Amino acid sequence: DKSDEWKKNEWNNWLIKTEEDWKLFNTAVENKKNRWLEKRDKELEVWLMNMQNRWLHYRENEENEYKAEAMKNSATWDDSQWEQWIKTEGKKGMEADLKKWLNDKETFLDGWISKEWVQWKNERMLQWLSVDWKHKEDETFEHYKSSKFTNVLHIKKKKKWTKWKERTNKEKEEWNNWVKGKENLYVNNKWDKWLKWKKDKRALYSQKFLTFINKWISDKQWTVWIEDQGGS
Repeated sequence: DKSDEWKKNEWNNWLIKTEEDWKLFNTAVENKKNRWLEKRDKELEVWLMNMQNRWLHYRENEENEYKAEAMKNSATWDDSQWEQWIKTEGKKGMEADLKKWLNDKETFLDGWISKEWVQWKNERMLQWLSVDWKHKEDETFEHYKSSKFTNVLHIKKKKKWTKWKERTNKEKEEWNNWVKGKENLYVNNKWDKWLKWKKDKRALYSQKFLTFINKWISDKQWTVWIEDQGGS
């Protein structure tokens, strides 16, 4: 039925609407990312409260290499050696736990956002490829050499095949260029807000660790660890 020029214009209008629809998708993604980051504020605050409470005790059902490394000296260490340990190895363990918490959240974020983009791109592509006249011409020309060549000699190509191949080639190139202009937002993406959030939380929580360590020392909290482990 329809001419090659009509089919070109149908693609042009479809790409315009796709760019418009992308703006709504991107706004929804940004809103979801911002709300996710807000919820990490709450989760990090809860995480710190739980970690601090865990450092108050060393019950016999706990397996912890850091606490064992200190407690194998618990018969011989004076106060100054407990203080030196918590300020060096104690803080190093708290910093390592926070580092892996942040890496875990970064891993989830990248997988979640990248998969939403993969899904959206494909939903878009399926919408175009399943258009009735588009699916029809693609089935006609992709699978049969009968529709490509004028006769069994397989020399001269049919005019309509050439029109289809040239049109679909250029539209695939346009689509690929459009996708590559947006892909960096979701794939291997550097989210500056998350990077600044990580650096700010590391600095704040490092000082929170030091404040907690000072209280642990002032309360001689290792005496509770010893009693938890059976000591008198």
